[PDB]
Amino acid sequence: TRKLCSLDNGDCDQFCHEEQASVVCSCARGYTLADNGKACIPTGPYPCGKQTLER
Amino acid sequence: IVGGQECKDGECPWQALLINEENEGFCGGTILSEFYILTAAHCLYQAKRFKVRVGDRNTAAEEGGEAVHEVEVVIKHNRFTKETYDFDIAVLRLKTPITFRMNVAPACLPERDWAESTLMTQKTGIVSGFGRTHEKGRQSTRLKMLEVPYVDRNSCKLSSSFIITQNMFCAGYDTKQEDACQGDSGGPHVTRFKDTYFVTGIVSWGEGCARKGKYGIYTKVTAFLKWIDRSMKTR
Ligand SMILES: CC(=N)N1CC[C@H](Oc2ccc([C@H](Cc3ccc4ccc(C(=N)N)cc4c3)C(=O)O)cc2)C1
Ligand SMILES: [Ca+2]
Repeated sequence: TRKLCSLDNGDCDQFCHEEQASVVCSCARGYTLADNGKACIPTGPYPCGKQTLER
Repeated sequence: IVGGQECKDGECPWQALLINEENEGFCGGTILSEFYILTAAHCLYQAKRFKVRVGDRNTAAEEGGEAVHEVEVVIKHNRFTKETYDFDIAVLRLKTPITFRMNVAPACLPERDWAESTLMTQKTGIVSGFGRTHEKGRQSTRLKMLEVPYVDRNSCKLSSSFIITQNMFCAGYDTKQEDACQGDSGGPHVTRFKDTYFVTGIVSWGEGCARKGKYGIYTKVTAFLKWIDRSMKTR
């Protein structure tokens, strides 16, 4: 047993969409999915939704 | 914004201001891409013609960073019923691309499922805009942002003296005198999830501002994402 985009959003950085019994993460346009199938990596210098400050 | 906190450097990079002919910012908007700005349908009536300014953090001085762009196409939701304020949403396509920089960045669009749940399940969202700071008071000049908690559908209905439809949602304080106000129409109600900011609604209307007993209401972006991508392709 494994399931639940609930638990802790299935450790997706962004979109969690449970398929069959697998969490399955996805990213917003402008983010590439990191090989670990959980994290979302910015593709461009100013990705959406990130605060453009002295970060 | 009545009783907000200030958008510090780079803190609210998606805030667009819609300025009329005499440079009077009559509404706000949310940057979505290099060409498309999201705003709320009725604002299109407050000027014969307008332009969108991004990068603007303070209305008064031209400290650089501010960049105006002309609108090419205005795609409005054809079902906006002015007397209910239902379907209050419109997409503006700008003529010249917005150049991103510190204080200039698109907010992220979510997806209908994971938006409903997760984003509307969060207890709080953020709202901001160059709009009235007190009701019967001046607009803002400094970009104010305010944390507005999500309010459940039934209480929202029970408080508002006008029918709230499933294209609207309430967020605001019952008694705490803090809330979005006149002149924040079209502005972002964004929700933060793990440092990423997702657009969940746009400032529509509300009975006055910070009014004891009522809440500010926003158009539910979750019901329109498909319509948004329609117009972003152009339809
Ligand atoms: C006519 C009709 N049948 N209606 C159905 C609902 C709709 O709601 C409105 C629209 C504009 C106003 C403005 C004021 C007005 C306009 C915009 C606002 C935006 C945000 C908030 C807020 N509290 N978060 C308040 C606003 C109040 C007026 O001049 O009176 C007040 C209420 C009217
Ligand atoms: Ca300025």
